[PDB]
Amino acid sequence: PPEELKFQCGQKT
Amino acid sequence: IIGGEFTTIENQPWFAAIYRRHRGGSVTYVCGGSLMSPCWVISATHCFIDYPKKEDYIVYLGRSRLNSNTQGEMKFEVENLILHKDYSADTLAHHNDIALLKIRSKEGRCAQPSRTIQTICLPSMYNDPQFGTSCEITGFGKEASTDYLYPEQLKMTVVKLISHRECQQPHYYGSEVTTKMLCAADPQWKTDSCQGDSGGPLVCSLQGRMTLTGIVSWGRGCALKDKPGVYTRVSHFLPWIRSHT
Ligand SMILES: N=C(N)c1ccc(NC(=O)c2ccccc2O)cc1
Repeated sequence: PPEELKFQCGQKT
Repeated sequence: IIGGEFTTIENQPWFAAIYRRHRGGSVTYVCGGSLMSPCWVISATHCFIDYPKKEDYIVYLGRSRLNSNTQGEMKFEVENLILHKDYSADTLAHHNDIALLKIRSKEGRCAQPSRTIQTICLPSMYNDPQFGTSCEITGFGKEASTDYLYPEQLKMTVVKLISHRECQQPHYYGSEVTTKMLCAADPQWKTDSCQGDSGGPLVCSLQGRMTLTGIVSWGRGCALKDKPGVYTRVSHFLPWIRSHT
């Protein structure tokens, strides 16, 4: 599935 | 930032560093920003007002140092540069000090998520934390008001939100502060944002999310007693943000 969906605003990894 | 600690981008993955090219060869730092969505960074209009030539700016994501590279960083050009039209500056305050930058890499893409690149959340309409909340600010701005150079390592610090009643006291800023601004200070006036920090984020936890509560805008001096830092109140610009992104 596409890279963008991995953004999760506010999350520090 | 006056005070604070040095940090790395992993601790502020939504921080964007904006530079200006002088074809003479040098690239200088201008301001900070925050990544809102893959292709949009939000900053402050006053950082661009004097030179609204989008083609001369460069935006980097995943950067922990100012002039050396960080592994994982991404470089972008500014496809669109949107300033607020009602931006106005007076003797101290900047009004409607918010700007949007649409970014594009040389391959033609927007940002991709990594352990050093993440978006930050936007608040819900007119929703803010209550005064007293501790929020953090990050940036490459001055460490002392008399410095004429910016640090090479990214810095961060914690400040608390104060009420408008407190900030509008005649001996603070009076009516220079409006309902579209937020003031944040250190109880002991020891740490604060400063020159070079404009455009960057004031992040607070709101409803369980790290939210972009403010954008560094102005202040009298840096870390001065009774002179809090003033930020653009993001929650009051949501319609504006939505209309352009
Ligand atoms: N006391 C504060 N919290 C403060 C003071 C000044 C600035 N910044 C500036 O005055 C400034 C001016 C021009 C360009 C960039 C800046 O950061 C930012 C914060």
